[PDB]
Amino acid sequence: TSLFTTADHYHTPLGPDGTPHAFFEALRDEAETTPIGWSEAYGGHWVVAGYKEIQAVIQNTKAFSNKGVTFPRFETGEFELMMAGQDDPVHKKYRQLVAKPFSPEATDLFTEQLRQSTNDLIDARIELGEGDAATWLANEIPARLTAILLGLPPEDGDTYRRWVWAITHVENPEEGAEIFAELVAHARTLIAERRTNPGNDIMSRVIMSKIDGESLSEDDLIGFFTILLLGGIDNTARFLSSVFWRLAWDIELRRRLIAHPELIPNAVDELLRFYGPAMVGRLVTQEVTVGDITMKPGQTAMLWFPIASRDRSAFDSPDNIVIERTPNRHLSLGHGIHRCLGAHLIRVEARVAITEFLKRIPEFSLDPNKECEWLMGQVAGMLHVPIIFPKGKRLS
Ligand code: HEM
Ligand SMILES: CC1(C)O[C@]2(C)CC[C@H]1CC2
Ligand SMILES: [Cl-]
Repeated sequence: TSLFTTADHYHTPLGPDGTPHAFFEALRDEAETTPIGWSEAYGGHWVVAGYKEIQAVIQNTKAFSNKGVTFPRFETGEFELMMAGQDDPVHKKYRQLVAKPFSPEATDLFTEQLRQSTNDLIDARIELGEGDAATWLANEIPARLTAILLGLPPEDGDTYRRWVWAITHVENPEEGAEIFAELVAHARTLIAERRTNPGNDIMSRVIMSKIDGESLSEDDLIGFFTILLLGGIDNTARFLSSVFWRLAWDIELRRRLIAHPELIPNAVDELLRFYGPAMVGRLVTQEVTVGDITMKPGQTAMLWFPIASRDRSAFDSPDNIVIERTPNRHLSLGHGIHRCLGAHLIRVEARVAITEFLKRIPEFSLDPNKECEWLMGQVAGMLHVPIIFPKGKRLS
């Protein structure tokens, strides 16, 4: 019996703690023998689980194309995910347009405003003694950030969340496509406004940009809007919700972060290794051999980062959250030419969120009368994390 045969990142067995980690640990064990295996799911595809096998695949851009970055393909109609869905040379030119606003110096500019935002969100319920850390905090922090990056109203998070649900999780394709079509309609109006009244945001930036002398098509612009919205509302919210869930029951990890705030950035990196939401696919475009296995053009390889992140040949004690772990070269943010554009920004965001939360609410736990829930998929993590805590005071 192999766990690869029915491996499916949208349908991962959950264990008693509520997470797929027991399943990930079992798959990791098997990957020591078979680091790449065939899955029967989605009509058949390769599941790449070993650390060095994922490295080999992801560096080999000649045989493995980012046209398969989402598998099954995300619902973005006729639009492509910019950067993430392209290969070089096209990929490099698009990414170059937004490197500056994602650079560490550019994104550090938001730290103090992320800190205020986190404290304001906390104020909303600190007096209540209860709340869903996902919906109340983890979702809202990146949504509000992302709205400001894109020059959108920050109070319309429920609209952006609905768009992201359509792209990734609605299963009736009619609803899926239709709601993505609503994103497109909003995106066009914003582009038209920024065209005439340009601002500081990243959208105005790409709208005014040029490649080889020429403006970006409206479709290219919509692709930029789309992938940026996905990074914030989806990946970051799921990551933070898993972190909040962990901090809720893991009283040992929590007291250490409270006592050693200087360890929080390194801890954020270890939490990324352990709770990294993401997997990505690659479309095989050339016959290629990786380890014992020969892949053919047209096949897809799914890079199961959470398994590689637990590889005993790449990490000592991989099943433990070791907050002082260095160098910690996990694959949660990718590697090589497609390496996460928002890497530094999420590190700031997580450091701020954790810092402020533990500062305001040092004592809290999972609500024993409400359920947690894990969202499965290409972006995976806690979706509901009901917590209780002693009633406290607003800063406002
Ligand atoms: C915890 C949060 C996040 C995680 C785990 C994550 C994960 C990843 C991964 C694994 C990749 C590599 C894709 C590949 O190899 O095909 C990637 C790329 C990318 N990410 Fe992130 N991401 C996060 C947040 C964000 C945010 C906040 C943004 C921007 C607002 C963002 C924007 C991008 C873009 C544009 C790419 C494509 C880069 C390229 O193709 O060169 N991500 N991300
Ligand atoms: C799943 C993953 C990693 O997140 C986004 C935002 C970046 C790359 C891919 C697809 C979209
Ligand atoms: Cl290690």
